[PDB]
Amino acid sequence: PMQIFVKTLTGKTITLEVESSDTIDNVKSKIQDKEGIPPDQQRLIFAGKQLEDGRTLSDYNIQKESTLHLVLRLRGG
Amino acid sequence: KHRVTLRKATLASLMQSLSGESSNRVMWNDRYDTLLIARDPREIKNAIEKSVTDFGGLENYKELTGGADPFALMTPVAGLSANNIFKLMTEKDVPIDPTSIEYLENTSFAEHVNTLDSHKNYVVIVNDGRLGHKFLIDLPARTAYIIQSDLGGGALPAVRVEDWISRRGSDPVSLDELNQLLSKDFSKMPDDVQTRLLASILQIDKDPHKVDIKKLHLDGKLRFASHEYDFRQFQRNAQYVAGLG
Repeated sequence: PMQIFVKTLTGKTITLEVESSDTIDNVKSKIQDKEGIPPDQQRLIFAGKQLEDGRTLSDYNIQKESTLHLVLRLRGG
Repeated sequence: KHRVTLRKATLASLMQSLSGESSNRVMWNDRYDTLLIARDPREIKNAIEKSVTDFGGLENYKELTGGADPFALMTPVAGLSANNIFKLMTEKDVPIDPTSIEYLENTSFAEHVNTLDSHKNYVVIVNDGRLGHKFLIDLPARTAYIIQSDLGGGALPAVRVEDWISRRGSDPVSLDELNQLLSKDFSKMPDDVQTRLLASILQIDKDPHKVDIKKLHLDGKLRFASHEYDFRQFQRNAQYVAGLG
């Protein structure tokens, strides 16, 4: 059990019900369902670092009431 | 053959306005349940200011996002561009939410297009699970164009929307090739066939060596939906975005 928040650079928020054992992929895929972005096109950030597929939330020590960012832009200009 | 000139001048006008703070934030905003033209820049800017303040200020925020300043002039990833150019093209007076559109899965692109009225403009939103991509196919009143951008994590290399329109935006694409690519059989094709199809349709310089198929999800799902549009309406929406200054 657990709750996390996903925020975009726009200040748009969605709430996800999640377990520490859930994959980043699992998460990205739930973001695709709400924000309509292919997981491969997402820059999901926690505490400053990009979240990679094949890991879990616990691997990144994301805990209850945490916030992830969804950066929806190419790097640089 | 005089509308294609207008189509280019409209797309060029739109892409250039995006150097504008206001135009940049309104085009690529992510509120979908509202008419794109209803978007208020000042309001959108207050909501960013709100977010930043909420997180302790700009420096602290830029720490969380790993360097990303929410105020910067952005260029959209494939999903955000596709979703937003989709709205800008299809909307008149009722909000269209690309998040909540129903997609076709058990229908070939080839057999779907045959049902489409030729005297109408259509725009195809493609959600491609094989490439991890999402792009648009413009079907003017057959002729076909690609509108895309790409983060670059897949088989396709990173492309900024402004550059894609500028080099490949008014360059028609083979109907039949789109049928090959937008087939469930595409996953089965020979490596080089896949590579040239991707190169010809989605690579900026039509170059097979800029494509890496090893990065494809061979079991990913292809899904797409189309929607008619008034060219006048799209023009006008574009004018709103491009006129923010």
